[PDB]
Amino acid sequence: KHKKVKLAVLRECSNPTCGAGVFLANHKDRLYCGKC
Amino acid sequence: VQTFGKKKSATAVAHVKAGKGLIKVNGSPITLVEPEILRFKVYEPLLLVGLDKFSNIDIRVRVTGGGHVSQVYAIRQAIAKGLVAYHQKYVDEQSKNELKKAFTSYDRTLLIADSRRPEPKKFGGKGARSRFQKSYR
Amino acid sequence: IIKIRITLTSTKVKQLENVSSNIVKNAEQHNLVKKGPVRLPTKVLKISTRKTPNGEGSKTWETYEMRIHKRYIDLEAPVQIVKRITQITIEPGVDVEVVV
Amino acid sequence: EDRNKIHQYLFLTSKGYVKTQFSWQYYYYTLTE
Amino acid sequence: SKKRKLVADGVFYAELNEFFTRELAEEGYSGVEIRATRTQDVLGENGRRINELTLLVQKRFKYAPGTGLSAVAQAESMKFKLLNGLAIRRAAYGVVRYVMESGAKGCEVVVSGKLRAARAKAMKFADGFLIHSGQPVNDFIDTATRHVLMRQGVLGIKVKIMRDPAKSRTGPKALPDAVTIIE
Amino acid sequence: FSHPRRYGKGSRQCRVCSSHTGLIRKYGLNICRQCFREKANDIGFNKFR
RNA sequence: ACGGAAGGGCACCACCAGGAGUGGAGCCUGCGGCUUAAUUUGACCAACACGGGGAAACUCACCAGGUCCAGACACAAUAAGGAUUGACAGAUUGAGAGCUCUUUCUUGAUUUUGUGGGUGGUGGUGCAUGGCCGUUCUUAGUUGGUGGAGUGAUUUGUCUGCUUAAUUGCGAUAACGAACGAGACCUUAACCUACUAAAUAGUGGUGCUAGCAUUUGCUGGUUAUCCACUUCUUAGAGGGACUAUCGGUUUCAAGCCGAUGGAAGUUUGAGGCAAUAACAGGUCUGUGAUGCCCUUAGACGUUCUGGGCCGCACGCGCGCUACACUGACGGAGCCAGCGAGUCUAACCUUGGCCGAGAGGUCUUGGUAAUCUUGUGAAACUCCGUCGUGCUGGGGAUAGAGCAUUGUAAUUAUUGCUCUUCAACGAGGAAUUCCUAGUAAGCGCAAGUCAUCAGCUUGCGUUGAUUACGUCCCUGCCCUUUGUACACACC
Ligand SMILES: [Mg+2]
Ligand SMILES: [Zn+2]
Ligand SMILES: [Zn+2]
Repeated sequence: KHKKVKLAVLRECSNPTCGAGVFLANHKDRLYCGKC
Repeated sequence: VQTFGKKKSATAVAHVKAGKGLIKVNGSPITLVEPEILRFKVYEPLLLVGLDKFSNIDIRVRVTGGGHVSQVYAIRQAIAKGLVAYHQKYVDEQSKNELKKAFTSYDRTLLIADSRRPEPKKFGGKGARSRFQKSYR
Repeated sequence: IIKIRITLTSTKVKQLENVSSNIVKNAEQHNLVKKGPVRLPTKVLKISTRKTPNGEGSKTWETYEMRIHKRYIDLEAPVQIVKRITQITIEPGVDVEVVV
Repeated sequence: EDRNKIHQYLFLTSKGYVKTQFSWQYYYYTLTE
Repeated sequence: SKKRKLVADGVFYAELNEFFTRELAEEGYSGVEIRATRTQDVLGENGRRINELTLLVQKRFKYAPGTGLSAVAQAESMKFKLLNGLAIRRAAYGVVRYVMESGAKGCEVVVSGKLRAARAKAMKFADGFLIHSGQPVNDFIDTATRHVLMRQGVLGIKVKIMRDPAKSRTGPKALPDAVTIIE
Repeated sequence: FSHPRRYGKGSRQCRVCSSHTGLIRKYGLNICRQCFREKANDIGFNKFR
């Protein structure tokens, strides 16, 4: 039932193949990228 | 010269040659075929016509294919038929004829291979002709 | 001239023999030396099964049989005769294999 | 792209142009005019 | 191996037969050689259909790109006749009479199923000479079993032909029991 | 997502009906006992005795 | 067509005369009953080791939980600022499952929700069906042409009587000549000092022959050690049996009975195929065979976790062990046949190594007449002890430990060693199968198998008694007969 809130109009990690648009969510000690 | 003989599935091949009264069965002498009751069944195709009656012939037979008594019957048929062939080709046709007469007067499928073959077993029951059992009611 | 072994396997006896027997004449017409055609025993692929798709009726089993027959010949022929004898034998239904 | 891969391997089956048979469990497909 | 190899060849033959019968039904398929009641749509638009079928069979079987009187044929034709619409009894009668005048020495068509709702009956049409059964039925008889899928129910159609032993052109040329002398 | 089924009836099925029962895993058939009986003569299995 | 009508005939799905059993015990197993969350369902001579169903994941269709869409194709919705999907940080369910949530991030015109519509079902309906099988049928029947009898529907032919497995045939005869089915056909198991060809089989003459004996002779290894052969084996064309000959019985004959010959004289033994038709026989729980309905995103679709089908006051059937001296236990002798087996890889395993055993280890041979495999099997023979006993037959019953199969042996898979030797001391009324390589005893291979047989399908070793028939019973067929039945006794 994941709703995926609309996310209305708005750093970086390893694996530099990402196109500099993978700004993370800074909850705590977030060294874990959203990709993997 | 060479003959073969069978009773149910065991085939025995016997070579008879001009030699000195040596009759083997599987490498052992005829005194030690060892069914321990058919030691005279194997003696029969030699004791029938004469006591020894042969010191000039050598018969070596090799038998495989069946069971103990089946192989005994196979060898006792094969050596008798080898003797018949040896007399037919070398010794005399008359002599072959009078020994065939004795073989047929004591016929024990000695000269003719027994045609009794195991009949195929059919579905629905152990054994060819006996069927499984039903009680139903 | 090289030595070869020709193997024929099939289920159709008519074509199997029609091939294994013209091979002998194909060799003799060129006057070759060969060991005769050897018939390795026919093996039956008999398999029993239950006739009905369910469990009613008297227990009746029916067997299906697939008889596979197969021969082998030794020959001595040059590469040209080898390719000729492997090219004429394209009879559909008999598997032919040539080893050197 | 996850669909473009198959769309380009060929050279949805109900829009048209694609005849599908089963024919012993292998999902045969043919493209037609 | 050899037994496994030829078993694989046999199941591959069955695969070819089933696939070709399902796909090439519209062209009047009879059996894999391929054999169709007309040998013109086999080529089609100068080879398009056969090239497509070769491509499909290669893709399936991992193959290299470069390496009238038939019982099944008449059965599928009469299936098409029933499916696209014609009286069932009339269709069976037409099929049997056609096979009869096409030189075949005997025909039998059995149609079973829900013609009209009932307890499903079996209606038959048998003409000429037929022997069933023995070895000579494998020798000279062609049999086909077909499932007709109409909008209501399924009809089982069995078509059996006793082909003329005289015009055999292979194997025995007469009946096993045929005894004829000259004087 | 999917637990291993590298053995057993979850691994093997009839290539025709996909039935896990009646499978003939002999001679390289991998085909059901009922599909076998139906389409048997097309494989080469004849009835002789 | 049916009859709670009669008469013939046939059948070890009947008997006579017998053999071996089952029913009496334990246990494997299926069915009924009982409760459980379910102990899944179908089937009641022709159900009950049957559903090739020997159920730990899957099988499974059941119960309790957990996901997911793999809801085709249209329609409209910020969805061209975004529709959806996934996601680590954490509680959360076994689940490292973003099931959900605290929470903000990737890509972005595939999706989600509506709106139909669907797709699948081991969901029901086999009183809607197809196919297929079983039964009627380990029987035998059915049909037209010409003619005859009938106004006719129809009938005769298709039969009194004999003979056959047989509507097989003789014979009698208003029938004659025929057709399908039965026979015929084919498969196989017998033979063939005849043909064809064989280090993918076998046998003999030579050197590689170590033993014994030494005038040379017996077993003898030498798998690329030469030659030839096909008698033994293999498989292709073919031959043989057709009841042949002779006696007798035979209505007149079909046939049958004895002896001889024969390879085999009961269709040569055994099967495959098997008609005109009917069953409210079984299967929708094999089929991507299928009419109708149900379900459809809290699913009856798929999938995962655990159980379950095995369960125990009880009843029934098919079976193995069985109850002992024709025996048990040890050595000892060593004889099969059907077959199965991995080139996309872990199958049959040989020979060494370890282990008492199970089992593991180095390999090796085999894609196969080559290697397992000569299946060095059991039963059995021989030699010893046991002494006639619930014992030393039985290993039922549980515990302890030892390993492999299995991601999983708990609800003993199985094997192994030890420990108790329990019921069974020959089985009531009853009751099953069976007539010579068959009964029975014995084991082998194959299907299910990642592992397990007591099941089945084939195979072979040892190989009897009784009779060579009858209608006493049982079953069915035919004929006659009654019918107010014709949807045909539901
Ligand atoms: Mg009549
Ligand atoms: Zn990244
Ligand atoms: Zn199948």
